Amino acid sequence: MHSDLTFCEIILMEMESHDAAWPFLEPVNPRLVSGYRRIIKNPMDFSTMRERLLRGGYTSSEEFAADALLVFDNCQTFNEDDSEVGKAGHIMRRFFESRWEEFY
Ligand SMILES: NC(=O)c1cc(OC2CCNCC2)ccn1
Repeated sequence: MHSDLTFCEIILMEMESHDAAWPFLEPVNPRLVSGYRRIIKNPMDFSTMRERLLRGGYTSSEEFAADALLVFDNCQTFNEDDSEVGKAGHIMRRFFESRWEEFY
C-alpha cells in the first residue's frame, strides 16, 4: 500500500549509502566500458531507480525489487565473480536480498 513504497525508500536509501554501492550509483557510461552496450540489454542503476521512485514510477514493491535484481543480474552478466565490481555486486545483492526479506 502506502507502506509498499516507504519500504522501497528505506532500502534504496540504505543501498545508496552502502560502502559497496559505487559501481551502481549512476548509469554505466558505455563510452568508458567496452562491450557493455553489446552485453547488457537493459541497464539499471540506483540513480535511475531513485528517479522513478521520486516520480511515483513504481506501482508496488514488486516492480521495485525487479529493478534492484536487474542491477545485480546485469552485474553478474558483465563482471567476473572475482572482479572488483563483481565482489561489490555480490555484497550489494546479498544486502538487498536480506533487507528485502526482513519486511516480507
Ligand atoms: N556496475 C557495472 O557493471 C560496472 C562495470 C564496469 O566495467 C568496467 C569495470 C572495470 N574494468 C573496466 C570495465 C565498471 C563499473 N561498473
